[PDB]
Amino acid sequence: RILVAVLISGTGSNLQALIDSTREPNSSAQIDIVISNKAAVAGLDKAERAGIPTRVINHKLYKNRVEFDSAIDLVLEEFSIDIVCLAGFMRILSGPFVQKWNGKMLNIHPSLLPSFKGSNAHEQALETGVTVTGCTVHFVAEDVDAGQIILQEAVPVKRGDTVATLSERVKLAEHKIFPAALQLVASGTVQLGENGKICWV
Repeated sequence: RILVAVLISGTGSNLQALIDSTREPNSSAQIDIVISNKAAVAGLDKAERAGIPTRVINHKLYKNRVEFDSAIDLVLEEFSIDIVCLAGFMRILSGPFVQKWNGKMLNIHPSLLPSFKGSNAHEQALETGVTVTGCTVHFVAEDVDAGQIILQEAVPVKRGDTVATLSERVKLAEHKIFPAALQLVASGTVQLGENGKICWV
């Protein structure tokens, strides 16, 4: 069974969906550690109540990106981790850290990439006026524009929607495709070919 780590910054609703799925009898993965860059958030309570240990690593206490990322990597090695999942982690990782984990780190984004990159995707979609939006799960690459896509799900926009109502609807889709993608990669069904392109068995 593959050992996994989940990194967060807030509430932890996606984290909970991942915990519940890896608990199922037929799962190929197991979550052994949860890390947050912010103290006292709700996501930490969720991890402790499921019997998973936690660690808080504050970016404000370091001199730069590389030193912060190195502190995180030390912990991943301590727990012999194989795969990393970014679930609401609001930081940009340095080049070398991304190189070391190439093909072994997944991220969730609230839009149908390549549309609406960056922060506040829902607000962007409403300003633009699309009638269809969605969510994406992808591998992380040295440039936030070429990460290979694994799975996507389209979500409709209703006239009259507010940022709060659209966010709620897209979140329900996120809880579906993130757990499904972790299982595809953990079982070897989906891999990143050495030609830099996605590959299915």
